[PDB]
Amino acid sequence: TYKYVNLREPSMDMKSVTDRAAQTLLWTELIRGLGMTLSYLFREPATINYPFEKGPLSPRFRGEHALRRYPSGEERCIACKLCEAVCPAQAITIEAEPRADGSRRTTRYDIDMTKCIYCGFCQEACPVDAIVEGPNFEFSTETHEELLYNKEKLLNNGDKWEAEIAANIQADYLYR
Amino acid sequence: LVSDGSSRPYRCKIKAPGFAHLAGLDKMSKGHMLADVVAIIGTQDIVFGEVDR
Amino acid sequence: MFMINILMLIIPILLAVAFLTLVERKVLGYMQLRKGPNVVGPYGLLQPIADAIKLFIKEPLRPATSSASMFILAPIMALGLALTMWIPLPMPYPLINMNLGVLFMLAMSSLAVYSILWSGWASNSKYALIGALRAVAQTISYEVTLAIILLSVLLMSGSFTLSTLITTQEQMWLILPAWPLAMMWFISTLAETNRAPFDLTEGESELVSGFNVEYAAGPFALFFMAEYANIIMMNIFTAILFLGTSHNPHMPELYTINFTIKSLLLTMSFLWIRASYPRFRYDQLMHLLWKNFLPLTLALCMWHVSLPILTSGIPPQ
Amino acid sequence: HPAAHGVLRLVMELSGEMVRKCDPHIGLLHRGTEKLIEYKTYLQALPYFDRLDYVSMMCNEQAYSLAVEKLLNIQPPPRAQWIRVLFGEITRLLNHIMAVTTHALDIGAMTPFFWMFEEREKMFEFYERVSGARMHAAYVRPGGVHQDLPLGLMDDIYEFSKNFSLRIDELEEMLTNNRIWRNRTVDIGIVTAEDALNYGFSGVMLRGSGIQWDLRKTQPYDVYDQVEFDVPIGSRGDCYDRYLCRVEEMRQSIRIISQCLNKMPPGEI
Amino acid sequence: EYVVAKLDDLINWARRSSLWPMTFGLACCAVEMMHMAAPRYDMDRFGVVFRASPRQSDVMIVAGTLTNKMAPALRKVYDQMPEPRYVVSMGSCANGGGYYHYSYSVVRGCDRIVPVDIYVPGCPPTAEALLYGILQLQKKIKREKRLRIWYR
Amino acid sequence: MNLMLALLTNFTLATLLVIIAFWLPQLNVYSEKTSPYECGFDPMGSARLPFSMKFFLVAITFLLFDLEIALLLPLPWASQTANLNTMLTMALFLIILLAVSLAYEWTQKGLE
Amino acid sequence: MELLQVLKRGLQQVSGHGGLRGYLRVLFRANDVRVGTLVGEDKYGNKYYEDNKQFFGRHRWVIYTTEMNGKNTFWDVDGSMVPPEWHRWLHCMT
Ligand SMILES: CCCCCCCCCCCCCCCCCC(=O)OC[C@H](COP(=O)(O)OCCN)OC(=O)CCCCCCCCCCCCCCCCC
Ligand SMILES: CCCCCCCCCCCCCCCCCC(=O)OC[C@H](COP(=O)(O)OCCN)OC(=O)CCCCCCCCCCCCCCCCC
Ligand code: SF4
Ligand code: SF4
Ligand code: SF4
Repeated sequence: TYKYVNLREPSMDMKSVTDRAAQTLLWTELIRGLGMTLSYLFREPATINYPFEKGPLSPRFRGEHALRRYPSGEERCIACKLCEAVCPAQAITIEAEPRADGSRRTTRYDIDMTKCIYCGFCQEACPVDAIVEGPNFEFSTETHEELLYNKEKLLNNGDKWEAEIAANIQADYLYR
Repeated sequence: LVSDGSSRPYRCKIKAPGFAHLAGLDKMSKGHMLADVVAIIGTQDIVFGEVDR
Repeated sequence: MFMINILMLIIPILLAVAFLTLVERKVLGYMQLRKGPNVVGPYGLLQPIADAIKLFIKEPLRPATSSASMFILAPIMALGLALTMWIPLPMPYPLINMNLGVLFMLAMSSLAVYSILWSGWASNSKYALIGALRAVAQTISYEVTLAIILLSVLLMSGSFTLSTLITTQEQMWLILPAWPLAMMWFISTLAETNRAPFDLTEGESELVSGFNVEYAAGPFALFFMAEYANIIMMNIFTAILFLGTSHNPHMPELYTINFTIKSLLLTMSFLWIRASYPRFRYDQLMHLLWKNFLPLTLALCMWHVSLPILTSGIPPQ
Repeated sequence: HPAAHGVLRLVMELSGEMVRKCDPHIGLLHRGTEKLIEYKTYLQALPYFDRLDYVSMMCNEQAYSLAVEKLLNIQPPPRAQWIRVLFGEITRLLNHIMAVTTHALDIGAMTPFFWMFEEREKMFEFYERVSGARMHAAYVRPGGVHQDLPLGLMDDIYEFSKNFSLRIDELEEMLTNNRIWRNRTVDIGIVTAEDALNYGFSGVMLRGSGIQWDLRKTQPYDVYDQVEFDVPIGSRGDCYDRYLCRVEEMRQSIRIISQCLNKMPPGEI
Repeated sequence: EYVVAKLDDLINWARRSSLWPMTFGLACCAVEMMHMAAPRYDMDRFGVVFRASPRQSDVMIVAGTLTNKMAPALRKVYDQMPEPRYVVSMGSCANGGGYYHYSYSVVRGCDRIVPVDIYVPGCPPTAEALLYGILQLQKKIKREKRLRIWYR
Repeated sequence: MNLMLALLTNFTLATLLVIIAFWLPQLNVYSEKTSPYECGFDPMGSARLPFSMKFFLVAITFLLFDLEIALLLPLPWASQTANLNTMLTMALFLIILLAVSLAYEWTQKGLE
Repeated sequence: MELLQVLKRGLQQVSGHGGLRGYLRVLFRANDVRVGTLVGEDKYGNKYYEDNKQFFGRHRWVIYTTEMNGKNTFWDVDGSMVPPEWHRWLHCMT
C-alpha cells in the first residue's frame, strides 16, 4: 500500500510562528536536540580487553585446518579424492600411492592458506569424517613461503588439540 | 542465467545497480557546487564490486 | 629574575597542549561508549611523551617542487604569535601591564592568517593552492563579526585595560546583561580558530584537503602544536571577559584555583561540539555571516551606545 | 581518501565553482567475474555471488537459488521459506544501517557511525550461530537452507528485536529535526522526471520521488504474500526525501520480523 | 655499550607506541576492519589511532584485491611514506589472491609490488585475528639501531 | 626594558626548535629518493592558477567594512566628554552609513 | 552524598586486594584492575578468573604469568599461549 512522509504544510497562523521563531533565533532545538542526547556518556563502555579477555564464538566456527585420526592412530584420511574436487578455489593437492601394507593412503597433501576461501566444502564432502575446519584463528606468520601447508604440518596442527575439536563435532553432528 | 544442459553453466550475466544509479549522476550534478557532489553519492548507496555488473 | 618568569610560562603550557591531545580522545571516547588509551599509560597518562619522540625521529622530507625560504618561515611565525599572545593576560597579575591590550589581542589575532597564505602557496599545487585560498577567505570575514561585538562590551567596561575588566564584574558575571552578544562571541572563535563544524581548514575539509597535507612530522609537529595553543587561549580570553572571577589582594592564591577550573570547562565545549554536528558546505558557512550574523551585531551596537546614556550610567574613566 | 576508501577515480571539469561536467572511471576492481563462472559447477560457483555485494549476505544467494529452482521445476519446502524471510528481512537492517551512517560520516557527523556499529555487533553474532561464519556465509543452496538452526535464536532474536526501535529513535533526534543536516540536504539532486525512469532506475531514487512500485507485492517470491506491511513513499524529489525511506523502511522491517516468528511450521529444510 | 644499547629501549619503544595506519579499503575486508574501529574490539586507544593522510602514516594495511588498474597507484603511494615504514597485508586476496588467482585481471599476490611484513590469512579475518596480527608486529620490533653504528 | 626581551626569547626559542627538528635529520645518511614523487595526488597539473571572480569581491568588500570600525573605535573614549547630543547623534550616523552599504550590495552578492 | 556512599565498596576493592604491591602490579599491564569474583583452577599459576555473571564478553578474563616455553618476564604476551582446552571455554563456545 502507501505511506506519505514529509507531506504536510505548516500551520501558518499567529500562534505557531512564534513557536518556530523561537526555534531559529533562540535555539530550542540543537541544545535540547544534541546537548543532551550525546551526554548520555554515563553508560558503561563495552570494550573487550583483548590480550586477556576474548570474545564469544560458536561451535560451528571456521578457521585453521586439521586432520583427525582414530583411536589408536590410523590417520583417518583414506585419499578418496572428494575434498579436492569441491574446493571452489583449487587449494587441495593430493597425490596418493598404494602404501606397503595394502591400505591406501596419501603421500603428499597440500592446502594453501591463501587460496583457501574458507567454505566449509571440504568439511562436509568427506565420507570418513577426517578433514575438519578447526576452531582457532591463531595465525599471522611473516613469510609467504610458510602458509603453504604440507601433510605433516596438519597432523601436528591436528594433534595439538583434539580435545578442542571432538567437543565441537559431538555437539553439532546431530543437525548434519 | 543461460544453462546449456550439463553440469557447468553457460553465460551468467548479473544485473545490479550502479549502472543505473551512477550513469544518472551526470544529469544530477550539474548546477550545484563541488561540495554538493559528495552529498549526492551517499544516497545511492554505491557498493563496489557490484559495479562489476 | 624576570627571565626566570618567562621560561616559567612557556614550559608549563606546552604540557597543557600535550595533555590536551590525550583528553581530546578520552572525552571523545566515552561519547562513543569506549575506554581511553588503555594499555600504555597505565591510564593513558604517559601517552604524549611517547607520541612526541616518534615525530622527531621520522624523516622530515621537503617536497622537490617546493620553494625554500617561504616553506620554513611560516612555522617560525606559527609558534611566534601562538606564544606571544599569552603575555598581556591577567591571572590575577599579568606578565605585562599594557595600557591598552584588548586591542593588542586583535593585533595578534590578525597576523595568524598570513601564515596560511604562505604555506598554501609556499609548497605546492591544487590540494593546497586554491584549497588554502578559501581558508584565508573565511578567517578574514570573522573579524568584523568579532571586532564589533568585542567593542560592544567596552562601552560598558569603560576603557581598554584588562584590570578594569575584572573590577567591573565584581557583582555581575557579565554574561547576563549581554547574552545575545555572548552567543555570537562563541561561534566566531569557533570558526575563526578553524574548528569542527565550520571546518574547511584542517582535515574534514573535502576530508582530503588541508594545510597539513604536505608537512611531514618534522615541521608538522608544531603546526598541530601551535594550533592547539590558540584554542586554550580564546578560552582563557572569554573567561576573563564575560565570566569574570573575583580578585582578592590579600589572597591571590584562591584566584587561580577558581580560574583555571573555568577555562577548562569552556575548552571542553570545543571537544563536545565535534561529537555532535556535521559540516557547513562552504557557501552556507559564509552565507550566515553577512546575511544572518552581521545585521544583528550592528543592531546591538546601536543599542549599547544609547543605553549607557539613557540610564545616566556612564562607566568612569 | 575515503570517498569509498580508495576507489572511484573521477574527472571534474568544474565550471568555476560549479561542476557542470562529471565523468567517472570504473574498472579498478573488475577481477574477471563472469568469465570465471563458466568454468565451475552450480554449487561450486555459489560463493562468488556472496562476494558480489559486500554487505548483503543472504539477499544475494536469494536471487541465485531462486534463479535455479525455476530451471529445475522444484519449489522449496514450507519451513525453507520462513527461514529465508527471517534472514532476507534481517539484511535489510544491515544495508540500511550502512547507508545512513557512512553517508553521515562523509558529511562529517562522527558518533552515529560509532553509535550504531557498537549495536550492530549483536547481529553479526547471529550469522555465526547459524551458519558457521562471520560475514560471507555459504548457507542458502538451490534447494533451500543448508542445515537447521540451533536450539535457541528465538529467545535471542526476540530479546534483540524487541529493543531496536529505541536505537532507531536516536537517529530521529540526531538527524531529522536537526537543522544543519537539513540544510546540508534539502532540494539537492532533484532528478524526478521521466528521465528518472528512462534511465532505468530501480527503487529508492524512484518511489522516494514519485512512482509507487516495488517487486515484493507486485510479484511473489516465496511464502511472502502472507505478511502485511506498507511501502513508504516520498513527496518531493530530493535526497532528504529519499533519505526518509531508509529510516522508515527499518521500522517496517521490524514488523515483517515480528510477523515471521509466529508463523514458522516445523518440518524439513 | 650499556649507554648506547639502552637508548634503543626508548626509540624502538617510541616507534611502537603509536602507529598511524593508512588503509586501502577496496573490497569485503574493508568492512571487517571497520568493526575493529567500532568500540567492541576498539582499535584506537589500545595504542594505535585510526586513519590519517599519506604523508604522516607509519604502517599501511593493504586489504581488498589489487587489480591491474590499481597496481601503479599503490606503488606511488608507498613511495611517499617515510623511512621507518612497514606493510601489513590483511585478507586472503593480498596473499596470492583468494580466488580470482586464475582470472586475467588480478595482480597475483601483492608481494610482487611491495615488500610486506605480516601476512594475515582468512576471508575476512575476524578483527580478532587482526589484533593478534598487529600484536605480532609490535613483537617484531625487537631490533636495534645501536650495535650497528657501535659494531661496524 | 623588557618588551623587547619579552619576545626575542619567544622567537629564538621558536627558531631553535625548527632547525633542530627539520635541518638536523635532513643531513642523515639514508637513501633519500629525490625523484619527482613528492607532490601528492595531483601528479602533473599543467595549468596556471585561474581567476575566480566570486573570490575577489570577498577581499574588497571586507576592506571597506574594515575602515569605519576604526572610526567607530574611539566610542568608549568618547564617553567622558562635553556636549553629548552631538556625540550620540554622530555615533549613530556611521553605523547607518555602514548599514546602507550592506543593503545596496545586498541586492547582488553572488555565490560568495 | 555519593562521594562516600559507593566509595566505601571501592575502598576494600582498591586497597585490600594484595596490599600495596599486589595492586599496582596488575595496573602496569593495562587498566584491568578489578579483582574477579570466582577463580579457575587450571593450570600453572594462571588462575583464569570468571566474573560474578555481571558482564558479557568481558566476563571470562584470563591472566598470564611468566615464561611459558622460552619467553620474557612479563613484557611479551601474545595471546596464543593458552592451552587448547580453554578454547572451549574462553571463547564462550560452551
Ligand atoms: C624570524 C626571526 C627574525 C624576526 C625576529 C623579530 C620578530 C619580532 C616580531 C614581534 C612583533 C610584535 C610587535 C608588537 C608591537 C606592539 C607592542 C606594544 O604596543 O606594547 C604595548 C606598549 C604600549 O605602551 P603602553 O601600553 O602605554 O605602556 C604602559 C605605559 N604606562 O608598548 C610598550 O610597552 C613599549 C613600546 C616600546 C617597546 C619597544 C618597541 C616594540 C617593538 C619592538 C620590535 C619591533 C617590531 C619588529 C617588526 C615586527 C615584525 C612582525
Ligand atoms: C525590545 C527589547 C530588546 C529585544 C532583545 C531581544 C534579544 C534577542 C536576541 C537574538 C539575537 C541572538 C541570536 C543570534 C541569532 C542566531 C544566529 C542565526 O540567525 O542563525 C540562523 C541560521 C540560519 O538558518 P535558518 O534561518 O534556520 O534556515 C534554515 C532552516 N531550514 O540558523 C541557525 O539556527 C544556525 C544555528 C547556529 C549555526 C552554528 C551551529 C553550530 C553549533 C553551535 C552551538 C553553539 C551553542 C551555544 C554557544 C555557547 C553559548 C555559551
Ligand atoms: S579427508 Fe576424505 S576427502 Fe579428504 S583425502 Fe581423506 S578421505 Fe579423501
Ligand atoms: S575451506 Fe573451502 S576453499 Fe578452503 S580448502 Fe576447504 S574446501 Fe577448499
Ligand atoms: S576474498 Fe576475502 S579479501 Fe577478497 S573480497 Fe572476499 S572476503 Fe574480502
